[PDB]
Amino acid sequence: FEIATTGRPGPVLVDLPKDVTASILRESIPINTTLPSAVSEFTSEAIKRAANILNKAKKPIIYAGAGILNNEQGPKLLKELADKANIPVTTTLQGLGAFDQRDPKSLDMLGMHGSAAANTAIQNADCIIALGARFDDRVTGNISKFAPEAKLAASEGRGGILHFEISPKNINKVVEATEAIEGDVTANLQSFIPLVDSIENRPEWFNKINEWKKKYPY
Amino acid sequence: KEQLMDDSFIGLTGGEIFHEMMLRHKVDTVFGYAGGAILPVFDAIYNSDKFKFVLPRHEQGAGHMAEGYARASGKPGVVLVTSGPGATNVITPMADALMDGVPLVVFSGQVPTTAIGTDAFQEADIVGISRSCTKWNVMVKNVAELPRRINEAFEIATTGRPGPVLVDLPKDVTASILRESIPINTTLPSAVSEFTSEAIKRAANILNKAKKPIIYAGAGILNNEQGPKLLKELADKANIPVTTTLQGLGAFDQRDPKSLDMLGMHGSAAANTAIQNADCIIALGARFDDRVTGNISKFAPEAKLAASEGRGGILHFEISPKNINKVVEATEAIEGDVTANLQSFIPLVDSIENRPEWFNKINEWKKKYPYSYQLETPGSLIKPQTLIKEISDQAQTYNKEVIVTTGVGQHQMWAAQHFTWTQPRTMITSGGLGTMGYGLPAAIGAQVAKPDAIVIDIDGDASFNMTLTELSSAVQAGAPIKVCVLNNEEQGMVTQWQSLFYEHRYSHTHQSNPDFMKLAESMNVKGIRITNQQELKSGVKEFLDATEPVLLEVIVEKKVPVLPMVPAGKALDDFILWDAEVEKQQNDLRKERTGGKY
Amino acid sequence: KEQLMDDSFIGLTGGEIFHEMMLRHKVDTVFGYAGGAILPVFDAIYNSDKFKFVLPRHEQGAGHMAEGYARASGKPGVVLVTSGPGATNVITPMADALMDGVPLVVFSGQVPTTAIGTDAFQEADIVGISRSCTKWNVMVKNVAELPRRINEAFEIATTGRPGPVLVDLPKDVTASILRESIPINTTLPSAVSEFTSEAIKRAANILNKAKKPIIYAGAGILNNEQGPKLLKELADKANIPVTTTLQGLGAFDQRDPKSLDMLGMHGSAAANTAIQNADCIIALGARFDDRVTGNISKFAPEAKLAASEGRGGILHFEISPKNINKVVEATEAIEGDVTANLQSFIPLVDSIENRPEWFNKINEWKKKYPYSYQLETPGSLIKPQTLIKEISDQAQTYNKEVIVTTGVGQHQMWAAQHFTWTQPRTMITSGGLGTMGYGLPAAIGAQVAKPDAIVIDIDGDASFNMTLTELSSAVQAGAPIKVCVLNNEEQGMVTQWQSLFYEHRYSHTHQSNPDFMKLAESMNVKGIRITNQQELKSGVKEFLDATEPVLLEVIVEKKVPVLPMVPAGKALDDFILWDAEVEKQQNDLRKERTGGKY
Ligand SMILES: Cc1cc2nc3c(=O)[nH]c(=O)nc-3n(C[C@H](O)[C@H](O)[C@H](O)COP(=O)(O)OP(=O)(O)OC[C@H]3O[C@@H](n4cnc5c(N)ncnc54)[C@H](O)[C@@H]3O)c2cc1C
Ligand SMILES: Cc1cc2nc3c(=O)[nH]c(=O)nc-3n(C[C@H](O)[C@H](O)[C@H](O)COP(=O)(O)OP(=O)(O)OC[C@H]3O[C@@H](n4cnc5c(N)ncnc54)[C@H](O)[C@@H]3O)c2cc1C
Ligand SMILES: Cc1cc2nc3c(=O)[nH]c(=O)nc-3n(C[C@H](O)[C@H](O)[C@H](O)COP(=O)(O)OP(=O)(O)OC[C@H]3O[C@@H](n4cnc5c(N)ncnc54)[C@H](O)[C@@H]3O)c2cc1C
Ligand SMILES: Cc1ncc(Cn2c(C)c(CCOP(=O)(O)OP(=O)(O)O)sc2=O)c(N)n1
Ligand SMILES: Cc1ncc(Cn2c(C)c(CCOP(=O)(O)OP(=O)(O)O)sc2=O)c(N)n1
Ligand SMILES: COC(=O)c1ccccc1S(=O)(=O)NC(=O)Nc1nc(C)cc(C)n1
Ligand SMILES: COC(=O)c1ccccc1S(=O)(=O)NC(=O)Nc1nc(C)cc(C)n1
Ligand SMILES: [K+]
Ligand SMILES: [K+]
Ligand SMILES: [Mg+2]
Ligand SMILES: [Mg+2]
Repeated sequence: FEIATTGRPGPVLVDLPKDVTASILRESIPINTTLPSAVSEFTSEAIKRAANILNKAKKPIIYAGAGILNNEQGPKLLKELADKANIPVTTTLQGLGAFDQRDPKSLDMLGMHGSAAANTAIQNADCIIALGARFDDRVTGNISKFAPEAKLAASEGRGGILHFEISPKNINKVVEATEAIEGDVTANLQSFIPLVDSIENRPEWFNKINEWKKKYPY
Repeated sequence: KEQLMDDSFIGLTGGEIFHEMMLRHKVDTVFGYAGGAILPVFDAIYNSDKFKFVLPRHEQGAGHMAEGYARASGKPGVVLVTSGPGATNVITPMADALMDGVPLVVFSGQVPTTAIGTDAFQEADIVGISRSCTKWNVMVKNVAELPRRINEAFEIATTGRPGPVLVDLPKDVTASILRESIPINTTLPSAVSEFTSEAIKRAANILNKAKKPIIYAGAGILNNEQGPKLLKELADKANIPVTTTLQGLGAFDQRDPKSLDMLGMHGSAAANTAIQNADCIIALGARFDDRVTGNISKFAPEAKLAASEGRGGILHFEISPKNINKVVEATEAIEGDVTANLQSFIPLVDSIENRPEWFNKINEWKKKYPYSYQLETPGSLIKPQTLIKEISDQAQTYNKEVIVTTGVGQHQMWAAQHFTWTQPRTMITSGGLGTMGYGLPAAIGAQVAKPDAIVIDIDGDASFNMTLTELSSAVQAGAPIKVCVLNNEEQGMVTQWQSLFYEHRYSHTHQSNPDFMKLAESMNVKGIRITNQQELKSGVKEFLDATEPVLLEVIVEKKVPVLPMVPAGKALDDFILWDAEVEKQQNDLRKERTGGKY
Repeated sequence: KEQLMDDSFIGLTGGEIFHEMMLRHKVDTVFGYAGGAILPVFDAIYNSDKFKFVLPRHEQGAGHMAEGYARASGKPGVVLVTSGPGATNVITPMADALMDGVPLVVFSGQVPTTAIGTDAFQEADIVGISRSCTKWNVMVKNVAELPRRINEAFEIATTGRPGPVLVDLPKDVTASILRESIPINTTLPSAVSEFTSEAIKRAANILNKAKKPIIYAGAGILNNEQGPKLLKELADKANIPVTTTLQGLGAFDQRDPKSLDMLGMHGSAAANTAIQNADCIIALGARFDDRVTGNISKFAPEAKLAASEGRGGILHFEISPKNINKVVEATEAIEGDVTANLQSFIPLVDSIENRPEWFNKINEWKKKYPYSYQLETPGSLIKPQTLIKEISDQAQTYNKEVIVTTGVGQHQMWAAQHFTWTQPRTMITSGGLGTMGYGLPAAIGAQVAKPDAIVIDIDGDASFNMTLTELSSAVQAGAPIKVCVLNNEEQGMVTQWQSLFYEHRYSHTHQSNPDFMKLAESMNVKGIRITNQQELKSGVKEFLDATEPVLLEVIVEKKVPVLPMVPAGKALDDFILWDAEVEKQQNDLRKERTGGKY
């Protein structure tokens, strides 16, 4: 139960021999086995650096996935970040419902069969905030051609990819993260958001986004 | 909740937690070798006065030392090595320990978790590689679970059939500091079933019918201090002859009239004859290895007949279910620790005063089947059999325990045959895997375990060559081991098979030897060389009288077969025996075929 | 049908078929050690005049010898060992060969098929154990498929990225006789894609835009005879500076003005600076190992910027898809043999006469970043850096090829730094796994491959201790290797890290050494000891002038760090440089902390 529900959740199997389940316990066992069950300095610095990067961004976008759903406060904090820094939000297939699609900031689903508005936005963003999503090949398109503007921004020290991910295996697996924030995305968002500058308007960026949404309906 | 959680380790590094857990597991000796990945652990144990650290020259040395330590002491042997080549170098000792049931706990450094799976610097997939030669292994993924994994390692290594385990320690884990409380049960080290009780009663009834019983005792009886005592009690009560495996040597006092000595391929023909004719075989902590059974379909004909007629059979006292009914069908299987089960078994066994006919046969067999061989002749080299006898006789006269380790080959078999074995855990030899090079490091480990014992490594020249660098390790560790190299200038065991099966075609079985006396001198070890018969006695005395590490080289006769021998595919009582005339004819044939070269 | 089947092997044993297939694969050397399970093969190769057999003292020796042979010759190194411990003893060399891309074909004896899975005598699950450290392995299950498996082994070992393979040979298979015809294709050994062609054209266009190109060349360029030639042709045509990995040393003539020497953790600060500032990186047969890249996220900032701006980036010529985009994203990946692809690449590359600004910077960097160190002072010990220079200078004056092998540690890095590398396959060192003990057996293997070469093993004292028994093997094989032991009486590389990161707490990093001169004498090897500055020149000359196996011991300064150094986690251009005053302060601090002990 512990392994199944911690880190990235997943399946576990327990094999039960018939003679074991039929047998009777004849001895005492450690009482800790009869019962079910701070942020690192390194991650804290990563978060501060990530905040500074976002505070420079002129064309940010949130790329949110299933990971944000693994905490009850997930969607709430996603919305709080998007509202505070004025950021458009796109989600994966598995992230659908994490963000209210009736919100003007919603770019709908991205990917192979996602909105062309969302796909255009992520290809032109200078800062990508990846929240509990693993850059699957249904989402990225041609990997070498993925997120050109964010990669340029990273190289020029004015943006890049900020990856909030709980599983080390999925950090820098597909694309290089400019800053990797390891751990539960929701918990790390609580530390992240107060370091993020509040922003009232992004006239040019949201002008483009509204234009794209207009020309790319389903 | 506060009662069940422990915060006493908070603030410590993984390395420091390792150190503390060694203490709690009563580890008094660690064998190891440093390296980059394991540095946080080595920093933690820096100048520790809580255990002795033993440094080899090679990690294989550390492994075999820890094995020797484990078998001499009955404690787990602890190994501490670095990542990559440090870890892969312990693979042979791990496989060795698995085959011989040796409790080995190997701690291997590993590259940081962030670098695993990238083909990193000095990264080996040691968990993958060591999977087939460990009871269990694991990679610690965070410092909070490190005490638990250490507990599990020691528990698994020392319970059931003892064996090796490996714990992989990522550098960033051992360097990291515990910031959270952990379950207090993880900070601390650690009735007979109705079914087994009935098996024991049935087994007793079977033995009480037997007219020709025999005890077949192995290494398992040595895994309890009362083992040999209860073995003797059973043998005395029911009046039963006792034979042992190579690994069981010392479990039974061979000076006892009931002793049938060692059985098997190179065991006593008396023992082999007895087991083939017994109507009840009591297997005590032995696994019916193929060196022991001979042709399996032809093994124990009388016991199988007795079983079918409900008047005997095979009674197998075995702790590991995997080895029950693996090779031969047990008439009754008694699962669990053999010593504990013997306590329940013996009071159900009828006391017996005499077995006139059975022991008449056994005494006749012992009389006609001694370990005969061709004695020295005027001008001849020392016979290796005679050398072993000399060492055995002289060693017994000291008021100290005598522990023997060996290499692998003819010298090993001759050591088994011609020593008189009387005490438990005094034969420390590689039997299952049969690793050449085992002798010297095992001796060092045994000597560290038993500082007051005389420790003798009966070694072959080829075997000794494999790991001779560890001589410097003995000196640095202050272990006054006694190495005797039987120098026949050949890989004798292989040449024996080449003589017998390949018409004296000795294919690459003669390695060149260094000057062993100059070698010993270079290693700061005392050197003794015995070259002729007239130096044997005084040379061996100087060897045993030495109070420092000492290397004895003895020039012995070449191309001499180990006999008796049960060739592969033959029944256990279908043996080759020593014959003076046959040996001479063999010498002539070998001389002609090799043009006088051998 | 008769045309497609072959009956010419009918009547032969598996062993004899093995012998024939070695011939057909042009095997001229086998490294191995006998044992029970592999006897049918050894009987078959008995007194063969078709190849040279080399007998070590330990199977690890055989493995590392075969590696040294393979890297000197460009042929696969063939190993022949027995079951159990014979096979498990080759695990470290196999893992070593995998990490360094060495074509190793290991043949291991195995217990009869009838005994497999019974925990038989000397049975190891070597197929299971060696799975993670071989490209491929297999157990031959009948003699009819033996030629096929041998073909597959050699093919897999030598194609793609070269690496080790293991073939398990059950005793009853090799002893059995082929009674049936087999497909004649199994009795015999063995265009660029549209996609790659376009990649090459795109890569050429990218390079033709570059203002600050650099070539990053590795071991892959050595796997084709024309490799170094085409590397030079590219560098000359487009006027490009060249840096190499440790394993690429010798691929480019370091006397060339375009040479930036070695890059990486202990590479030239000039090379490290250049790659961090280059706008186009041409990776030729190199895998971006973590010893080379430094902090990966901070690696090659200018090339990544150039890529994003469409005016440069990383051009990766790599044969193994697994190593493409594994560590860093390639701007263009050119899959296949680098040498073959260079033939298509170069004619598309614009010829360039001058790069004034770029080469001005490079010359400035080379000037300010030599391999500086603290020179000898009156009465001081010989500096290890000076020793390497002396050997390099004197060795170059003979009219023979000079091949260098090393152990692992500081001596290895100093060898890399201070030799002048000019010829392909002259640096034979354990880089990926980093196996101590590699130096001596590798030298023997290289010497057998190249009988007319001067072969020098630059070894550490701790490393040499691991496998020093193989000195007798060199003598028996008639291999006049030259071993130089840099005796600093310490595990120097580890003490460097303990000095730097663990406040001079030297935890078990000082093994006791034997008397190396008496050792050499015991091994029937010439011995030379250099103890002071005044003996350096004449001692090294005697060392190189020797026409027999020779061991040179040199007493060198202790507690001297290898510099430059890029510490773990730091950017490649964030280096520690040698400074005379800092070294003195370090000496004072070390002296105080250790109470004058070190
Ligand atoms: C026919 C078809 C077409 C498809 N096309 C598309 C498409 O066009 N667009 C699209 O989006 N998908 C598409 N997919 C689905 C796609 O294959 C993936 O399943 C999906 O994109 C994955 O979304 P995800 O990364 O959000 O969820 P996941 O695959 O579950 O990844 C979640 C990531 O967040 C991490 N994480 C989990 N919990 C936490 C936590 N508490 N804190 C931090 N991190 C955490 C996980 O480790 C993981 O790395 C398609 C599927 C099919 C069958
Ligand atoms: C060249 C050579 C020749 C050899 N020839 C011979 C020979 O002629 N004769 C010979 O005897 N050996 C010979 N061997 C050794 C042989 O291969 C085996 O190693 C040996 O026979 C095994 O003895 P064993 O069964 O007593 O010990 P093990 O192999 O350790 O088996 C012990 C058994 O007892 C069980 N056990 C362990 N602990 C307990 C416990 N507490 N309670 C109950 N059961 C327990 C174990 O699970 C195991 O099943 C030779 C070896 C070599 C290298
Ligand atoms: C103590 C120590 C310190 C070290 N520090 C350094 C250092 O400072 N600098 C340094 O360079 N090394 C250092 N190393 C060595 C380092 O760990 C690696 O072994 C080395 O850098 C690898 O070099 P390589 O990539 O050229 O060779 P390899 O590891 O063999 O990689 C060769 C690459 O080329 C590919 N390839 C092979 N054949 C072909 C072909 N025909 N065509 C195309 N591609 C091919 C291979 O698939 C592989 O991807 C150190 C080692 C030790 C023990
Ligand atoms: C590491 C290893 N390699 C090979 C073998 C096979 N082998 C070999 C080569 C033996 C010959 C032993 O030679 P020795 O000199 O050490 O002893 P004897 O001459 O007394 O037989 S015994 C034996 O089983 C082995 N057991 N272990
Ligand atoms: C078999 C093995 N064990 C441990 C290590 C770890 N290790 C150790 C213990 C080194 C010290 C080398 O000592 P040396 O005397 O051979 O060379 P230097 O003193 O010149 O460094 S270097 C190194 O990487 C290793 N590389 N290989
Ligand atoms: C063992 O390597 C790794 O574990 C390792 C492997 C890959 C990445 C990072 C590391 S590390 O940074 O965590 N440790 C070292 O690099 N140790 C080390 N390296 C050298 C060259 C010499 C010595 C004494 N130690
Ligand atoms: C290696 O063992 C097996 O392969 C082996 C293993 C299990 C069963 C049968 C065999 S075997 O019959 O086919 N070969 C041998 O028994 N060889 C052998 N044994 C000794 C004791 C000494 C020497 C030199 N060779
Ligand atoms: K005896
Ligand atoms: K150089
Ligand atoms: Mg011998
Ligand atoms: Mg040294």
